[PDB]
Amino acid sequence: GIVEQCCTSICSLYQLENYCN
Amino acid sequence: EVNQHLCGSELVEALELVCGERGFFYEPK
Repeated sequence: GIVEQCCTSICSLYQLENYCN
Repeated sequence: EVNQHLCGSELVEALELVCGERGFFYEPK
């Protein structure tokens, strides 16, 4: 998900600003 | 060194910055 795909993987703000409007 | 990552709460803070206007999917409150 977005918490498991970023809590264990150094993701960027890409998937983060995808859940936002 | 020392990468950046979020896990419970800390994550809601990152999305609170991108959006910071209405809210995103993950909404603990």
